[PDB]
Amino acid sequence: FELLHAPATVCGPKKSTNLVKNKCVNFNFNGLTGTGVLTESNKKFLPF
Amino acid sequence: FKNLREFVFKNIDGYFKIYSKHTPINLVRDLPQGFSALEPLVDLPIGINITRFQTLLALHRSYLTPAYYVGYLQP
Repeated sequence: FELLHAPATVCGPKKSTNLVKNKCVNFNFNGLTGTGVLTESNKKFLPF
Repeated sequence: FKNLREFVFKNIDGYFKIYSKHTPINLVRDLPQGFSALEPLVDLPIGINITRFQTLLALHRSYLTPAYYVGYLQP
């Protein structure tokens, strides 16, 4: 392996837990951490 | 022709993204005064330092001898 100045391309995660909903817990969404109540939203998002 | 295609190339911090769009326009010679917001297409993580670039065209005659807009940016 090499650790030069370049973006990391290959690495594999491991399954830890299952999905949870509608109770205020901490989450790790694509490297973003936060805690909140998850509620379904009717807003339409852009595809990107 | 009711077909306008715009593309955006950027090269920062080892990440390469392309912003593309197809949209209909109706004017005799050049771009209209309309406004719309471009969308990204794909992210490429190789990140090569690009200095000179070339485009491609469609033509029939194989004469091998060995309308596009380009602008500059300011941060």
